[PDB]
Amino acid sequence: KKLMAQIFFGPTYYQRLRHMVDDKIHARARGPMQVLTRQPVEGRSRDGG
Amino acid sequence: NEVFSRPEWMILTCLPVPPPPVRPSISFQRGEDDLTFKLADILKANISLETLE
RNA sequence: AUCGAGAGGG
DNA sequence: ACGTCCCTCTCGA
Repeated sequence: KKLMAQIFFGPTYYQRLRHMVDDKIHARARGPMQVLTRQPVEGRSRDGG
Repeated sequence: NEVFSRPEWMILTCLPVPPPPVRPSISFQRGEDDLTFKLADILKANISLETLE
């Protein structure tokens, strides 16, 4: 079917940015443990809370 | 207070030595903790004065 | 690993 | 006198 609304359409220049979800995701349930505070540890890097 | 906070004890005669968990060491062969080094400096600053007097 | 400084992300 | 919450990187004793 057609669309009762027409659509504005052209080639706008876009750009990839440096944020990938797979680079951002992270999970943790028990895991690495700091030594003076005995709590979890900081960041996706060191895989923590 | 008659037991929990005498005033006479805002003067430190004996000193509490906190244990390793307060001031651990980490393998960097090791390497003690800011509060460890400081207390040797106190036990070096004390001794010298122990004998002077 | 620890502290110190630095750029970005909503 | 303390001076918004969290998060991802990168680098010098």
